[PDB]
Amino acid sequence: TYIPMSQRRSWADVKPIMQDDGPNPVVPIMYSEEYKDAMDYFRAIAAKEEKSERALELTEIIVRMNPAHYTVWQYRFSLLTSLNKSLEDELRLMNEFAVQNLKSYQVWHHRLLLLDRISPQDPVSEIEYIHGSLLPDPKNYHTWAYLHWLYSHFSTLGRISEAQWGSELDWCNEMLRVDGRNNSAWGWRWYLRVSRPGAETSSRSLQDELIYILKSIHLIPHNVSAWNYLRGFLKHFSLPLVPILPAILPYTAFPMPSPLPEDTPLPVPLALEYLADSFIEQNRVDDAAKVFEKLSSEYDQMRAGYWEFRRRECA
Amino acid sequence: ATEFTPSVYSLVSKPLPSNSRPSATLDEQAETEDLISQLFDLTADPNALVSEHGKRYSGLRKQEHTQFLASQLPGKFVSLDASRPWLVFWTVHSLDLLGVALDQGTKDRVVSTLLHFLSPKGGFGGGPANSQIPHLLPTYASVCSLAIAGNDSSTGGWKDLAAARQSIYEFFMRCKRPDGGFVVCEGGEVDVRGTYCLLVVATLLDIITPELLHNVDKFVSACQTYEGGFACASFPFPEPSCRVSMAEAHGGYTSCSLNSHFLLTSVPLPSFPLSIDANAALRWTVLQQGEPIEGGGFRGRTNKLVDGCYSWWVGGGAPVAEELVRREKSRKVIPPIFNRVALQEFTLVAAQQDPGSTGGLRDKPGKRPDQYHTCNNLSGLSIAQHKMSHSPSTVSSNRLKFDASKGLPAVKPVAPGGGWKNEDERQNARREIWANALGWIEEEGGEIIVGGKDNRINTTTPVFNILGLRLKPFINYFYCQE
Ligand SMILES: Cc1ccccc1CN(CCN(Cc1cncn1C)c1ccc(Br)cc1)S(=O)(=O)c1cn(C)cn1
Ligand SMILES: CC(C)=CCC/C(C)=C/CC/C(C)=C/CONC(=O)CP(=O)(O)O
Ligand SMILES: O=S(=O)(O)C[C@H](O)CNC1CCCCC1
Ligand SMILES: O=S(=O)(O)C[C@H](O)CNC1CCCCC1
Ligand SMILES: O=S(=O)(O)C[C@H](O)CNC1CCCCC1
Ligand SMILES: [Zn+2]
Repeated sequence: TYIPMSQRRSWADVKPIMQDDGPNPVVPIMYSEEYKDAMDYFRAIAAKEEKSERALELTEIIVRMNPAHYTVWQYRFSLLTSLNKSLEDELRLMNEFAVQNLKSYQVWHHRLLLLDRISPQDPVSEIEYIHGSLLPDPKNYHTWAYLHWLYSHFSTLGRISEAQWGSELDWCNEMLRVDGRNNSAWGWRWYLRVSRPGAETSSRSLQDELIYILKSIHLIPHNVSAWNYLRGFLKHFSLPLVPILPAILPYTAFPMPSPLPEDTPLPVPLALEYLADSFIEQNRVDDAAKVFEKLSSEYDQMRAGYWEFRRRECA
Repeated sequence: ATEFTPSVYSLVSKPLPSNSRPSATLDEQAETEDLISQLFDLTADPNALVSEHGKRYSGLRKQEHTQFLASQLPGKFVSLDASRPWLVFWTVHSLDLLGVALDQGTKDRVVSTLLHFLSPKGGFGGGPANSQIPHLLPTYASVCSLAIAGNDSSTGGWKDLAAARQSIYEFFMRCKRPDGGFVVCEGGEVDVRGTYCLLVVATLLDIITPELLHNVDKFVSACQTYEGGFACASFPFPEPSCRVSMAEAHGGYTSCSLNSHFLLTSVPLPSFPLSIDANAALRWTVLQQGEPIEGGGFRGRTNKLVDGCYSWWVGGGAPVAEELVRREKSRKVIPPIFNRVALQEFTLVAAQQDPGSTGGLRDKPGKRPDQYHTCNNLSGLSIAQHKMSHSPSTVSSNRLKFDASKGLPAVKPVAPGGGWKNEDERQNARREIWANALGWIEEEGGEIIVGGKDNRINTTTPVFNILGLRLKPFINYFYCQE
């Protein structure tokens, strides 16, 4: 059976403090005895601002029961730094948390704080940890955001080598090979190739990028991720749509389309969007209007209103 | 009204094509397509007079949803122990949308509960102030909940909020980072949800200052991705030499970014707020509306799945994106911008719990309903049912009636020159901010109530997400305009 904390010798000097949401609170939660007891003693610990091993243990007890308790996580990090605890041990514990299914805004943020404070000369092993944690959960938003932070933070300190950037791109290419519809990995490619301050932009660089984008579209013509990336790419580098049009035209009816792969019904609405936009680039507003009208009335009827708006813009 | 908003039942339902390249994404998508189309196939077309025999009736089951919200919470809710103000908000806002009044006694319990979450040093936490530190997100949720359930009397909580203005402001300033980001709490994550929640509260309580807002526009603007939506945060490279978005465009962060940016457009600072690409944001928004096979619900990001909560996060950002696009087109120099009919159909047919059960609304078929999806489905439904515009002539009318001689005490800035330069500037700011906060209108004749008028819920306000009838007297109280 559970032993209450009022009965533990290690906690005898502490007077627990009850939760104070007044009388008759709304949205009350039915708490386990274990959670109530831990929190009663946490309220006492936190009120007296005790920074101790027992307080550290208590915060672990609590966040295991409730991984989203941001106050307790905040108190846990204060304890780690006051007590000058091994932050590497704490990262291992955060790993052990992962093996036991515990996750949140808070667990990843704690990890970030740990990495920031440890400030390793080479963050490679955390990079590898992050990669491993994504394989079973490839679109985990906070994990992708954490990866962006890690590279961005450690690069500002000059700690990301060219070999490291290179292998990161290799890993990203593999993510997109396994699932070309993984928009999170397309986002990461964008950081690696376009937005990060150290990224290379030469005529060859733009060439290579265009080849990769076009090959991706040709592999999966209906993949919205690849189209958005194409459009993002052209816009960002002020490149005309027209010279690439031959590679897109067959989807409306440098690497060119395959006979098209099976299960590729035409037209691809985003190919038509590309065609309409290219007409606008050419000042051919009536031709663009016509394409928008077809998008509206026939080929992408869910957005009938938006495509009509685009049509009216022309006329 | 509906020429450019076709019913899902009038369109051909086709799976997302494979292009002969299978992937994990496509497998989940196909499975979701099957689930939703199957429920649509079992359900009578809400638009039909001959309400079909043997098929499920899609009418909004308001009483079931009310019963769901009424009902102490079980042990499983410990995962939301640091989000109790959200539980209050999802409940009281849904009840407002559903047209159900709380009695004064219950409203008083709501107010008293929330005030127990307020720390003397500033801000609301996710629970009692003796237990939890202040956090930007429950500060938004508690503030809005007080707008819904509170009043100007001595027991109505508004008076307590007014007295708390300086400490709340000081909490907001403690959260502030030099790059324009805010931590959500002491030692907490920096993201645009915090920015959104802070700007809503600062707007409502008359605690906006120049020092509060410095760089905040820049942080938000750099959240915009190549897809046109917004990520959780931007990273400042060393104020900064450059800022870079830190993840994908997501409906949650796009809603928060558009709303934040929108709130900043009424602040009379020079060259502020830094622009966003409004066209790209509108494009991203409309592109997230699902196909007929997935019921016309919104997904939250490219190549993931439709989900009822995005009716609010993405659908509710549409009028904001639309207004920003409209302004950009005026500064250079009408059909619905999303399928308002289909979104309602998703809500009625797919997002409601199956009839005669617990009630509540949900992410998608196969998911348990919950308070969050109830609130966000209904909030999005409201945006689809009612054409919301931000009206320049309404804003002008507001300017004309504003009384600058009335107001609560000015906030004392953290840094000596962190306030408005003078009293003319401060009053002009108060006027603009208040006048624009009250600029959202429901367009006469813009109403589309799929399935008949018994499905009608009340009109929520874009950006804020409380009813206009709550927003007006609440913000009037803090600006002494009543
Ligand atoms: C705003 C607030 C307030 C309290 C808690 C969380 C939040 C915001 N979270 C919403 C989490 N959510 C799950 C959900 C919704 N739609 C699809 N899903 C999967 C949920 C579901 C049901 C109830 Br009832 C409450 C929340 S979250 O940022 O998206 C988040 C953080 N993390 C780690 C993962 N997601
Ligand atoms: C307090 C506020 C306004 C929060 C924003 C609301 C939302 C919806 C935030 C998004 C949080 C997020 C990106 C969570 C990631 O985990 N969620 C998912 O993966 C669900 P999906 O598959 O739709 O991305
Ligand atoms: O939320 S709703 O679905 O509108 C309300 C419920 O269906 C209640 N239906 C009652 C059953 C017994 C006879 C009287 C009606
Ligand atoms: O006087 S204030 O600082 O505004 C409010 C009190 O300090 C509340 N402190 C809590 C103690 C227990 C853990 C969560 C914080
Ligand atoms: O006001 S109108 O739109 O013309 C028509 C009503 O709202 C129809 N509501 C139904 C009535 C019978 C029970 C199921 C609801
Ligand atoms: Zn959801």
